[PDB]
Formats: sequence, structure tokens, C-alpha cells
Amino acid sequence: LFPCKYASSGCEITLPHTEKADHEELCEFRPYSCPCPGASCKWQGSLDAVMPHLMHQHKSITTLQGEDIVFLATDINLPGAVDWVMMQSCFGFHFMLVLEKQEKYDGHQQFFAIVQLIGTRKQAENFAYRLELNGHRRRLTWEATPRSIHEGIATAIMNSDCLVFDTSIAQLFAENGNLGINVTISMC
Amino acid sequence: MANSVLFPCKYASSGCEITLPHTEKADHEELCEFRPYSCPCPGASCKWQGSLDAVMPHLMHQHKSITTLQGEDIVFLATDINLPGAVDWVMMQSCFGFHFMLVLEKQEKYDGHQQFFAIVQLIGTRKQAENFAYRLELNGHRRRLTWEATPRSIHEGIATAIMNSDCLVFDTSIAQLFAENGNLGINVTISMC
Ligand SMILES: [Cl-]
Ligand SMILES: [Cl-]
Ligand SMILES: [Cl-]
Ligand SMILES: [Zn+2]
Ligand SMILES: [Zn+2]
Ligand SMILES: [Zn+2]
Ligand SMILES: [Zn+2]
Repeated sequence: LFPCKYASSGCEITLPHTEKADHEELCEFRPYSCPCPGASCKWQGSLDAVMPHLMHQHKSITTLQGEDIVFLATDINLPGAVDWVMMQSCFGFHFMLVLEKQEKYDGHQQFFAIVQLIGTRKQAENFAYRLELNGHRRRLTWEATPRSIHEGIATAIMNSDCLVFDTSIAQLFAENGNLGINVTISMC
Repeated sequence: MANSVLFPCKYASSGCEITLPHTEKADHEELCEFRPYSCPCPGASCKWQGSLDAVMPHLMHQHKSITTLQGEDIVFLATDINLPGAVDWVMMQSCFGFHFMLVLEKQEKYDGHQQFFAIVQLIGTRKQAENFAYRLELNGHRRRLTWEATPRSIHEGIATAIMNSDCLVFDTSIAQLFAENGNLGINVTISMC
């Protein structure tokens, strides 16, 4: 038996080595980290402190209001490890929209697009999101339940549990070097 | 009397004996029965060549392990997607008076990275293919991944589109989330457009 990493935050669970990694990802006593990806903010705090932190320390992150929006990522053929981030406001919540370009597999630059709720895991379960890329007679769609920012996105990226494509695919969908991602959030 | 210069059909070497004035050339050729087509089954094993109409018979007689499902909206189950031997899954779909070949391929296109590629091609011409769309959908616990495009024609083939990632492309990790007991169901819907 081993204690959870977040024991010092008030977590009581002791588990064997094999059950430890799964619990801590989903543990409630996990700190809410600055949800903006991926370097180099090291801020942590409570859920109610997240939106003010973004507003005070990440002023260039824009918000669009609506359930049905276009997240237009500019200059997607910019080389290397890039992030695009915006927030979407609907249903009384803010959602973090992230497009990340990273060399997850060696020699293969890929894009990962994912939505997170600024709120709890329990709250996140009432939502669904759709990410849709549109091209000339082409459409690529991903639909899932948004991750709570509590969980982060590193695990979903590693598991490809989000929309995954690459620079090859992106060319079908890009217009003037930009990528329009249709993001629809709905309740279930 | 000087008659005007005649042109042999571009499929003369395949047998076509008709010669024609230049204006009739394109109109005959894109209708000519002697046009050769390679075997559309992936990939390099079969060396058969023949007419468009000889294709589906070739697949029925020489590629008996390929199943044909009937209907515009089907499920293709790719079994044992995790087996190390497993490379290709092929199925035919019959609807709208045509036959469409669904191909799933597992490969390391980038070294060290195993990916699945899925695509549809029409047993027919590009012109015929351009009146269709196809949708591939993977379904899991609160997850859905969808790709929609115009079917490839068999003359163009699918190898080039796969190389370009102009098809459904996904990882072995996410394949697992969509798989049940080692099998991956792909919903395929063909539509007119
Ligand atoms: Cl809709
Ligand atoms: Cl799950
Ligand atoms: Cl439908
Ligand atoms: Zn814990
Ligand atoms: Zn921050
Ligand atoms: Zn001819
Ligand atoms: Zn053959």
C-alpha cells in the first residue's frame, strides 16, 4: 500500500503501486493547475481561482461567446511545438479550446485538438463537444465529453483521446495558412 | 483524294482496333471496353489486369475471402485489429447500382508509428465517383470519430491518397477505445451528392 501523491492536500486513499497512476489523475484533491498549455506557467490554485488567473496572467487568450463557434488557428504551418488556445463561453461555463502541434511520436509532427471544461469532472459529464474540420468535399469530425481542466490534457494526448491529425491532413482543411475548427458544445 | 489523319484509340495496345478523327477520340476512349484496369485488392500480390466490367467478377472468383455487404448504410467489422500479422481488411459494399470497396490498412508510414488508414473506392470512373460521398464512423463510449470524402476511383487507386493521409487516419491507441474484444466496427454510409 502506497499513499496518494495528494495526501498532503487531504486525500486519505492508500493503494498498491499498480492502482496509483489511475487514481491520482482522477483524484479530487489533485490541484487545479494553470490549464493554459504548456509552458511555462507553474501557477496552481482552487477552481474559483482559475478564471481570474487566466484574466490576469494570460490576457492574450480571447473568449468567444456561443455554443457554435469557429476557432480559427492562424499560421498552422509555423514550425515546431506550437499551441493555439481560446475560450468558449456557453451554458454558464467557459471551455478551453486547445490545438497543439507536437512531436508525440519521433519524426512525426501531429496536431491534437481538444476541449476542456473550466469546472469539475462531475460538471464536465453533462456536456459533449464536436470539433469539425471542413475542406473541399472533406470533413473530419471528433466528438467526446470534454475533459475537466482538473485532469489536464497530457493524458488524453498520449492516448489520442482527442482529434488527432498532422500537417499532411491539415492541408486538406487549411485556408490561407489558417485552420478553421468548428467547435459545437451541447448538453447531454 | 486525301482523307484526313486518323488516330488509333489510346487502348489500341490492349486490343482496341478502332481509328477515329480527333473530335471523336475522347468520347470513344472514356467509353472504350478495352481500357485496362489493375486488380484493386491491396496491394502488390495480384498482377491481374482487365476491363472495368471484369473487375467485380475478378474479385468474386480470385478473392473469395472478400465479403460484400448490401445497403447504403452498413457496419464493417475488422476483426483482430491487434494481431501482429494483421495488415489489410477489405470489404465490398453494394448500393446505388454500384460496388464500393472499403479498405482498412495497418502500417508504419512513419517509422516507429503504427497507424490505421481507412478509405473507400468505387469500382467505376472518377466521373461516377464524384456523384457520391462516403462517411466512415468509429463509435465508442461517448466518443465518435468521423471522416467524409468523395470515393476514389479504381483507376486512381487508394495508395496515393493513403500516402497523402487523404483518408481516415488513426492511432492504435484510439483504435483500442473504439474496439470491442479485439474487433473494430466501422460504420460506412454511402450517399448521393
Ligand atoms: Cl448538427
Ligand atoms: Cl471512458
Ligand atoms: Cl445520418
Ligand atoms: Zn488521491
Ligand atoms: Zn497561468
Ligand atoms: Zn478504344
Ligand atoms: Zn486480383
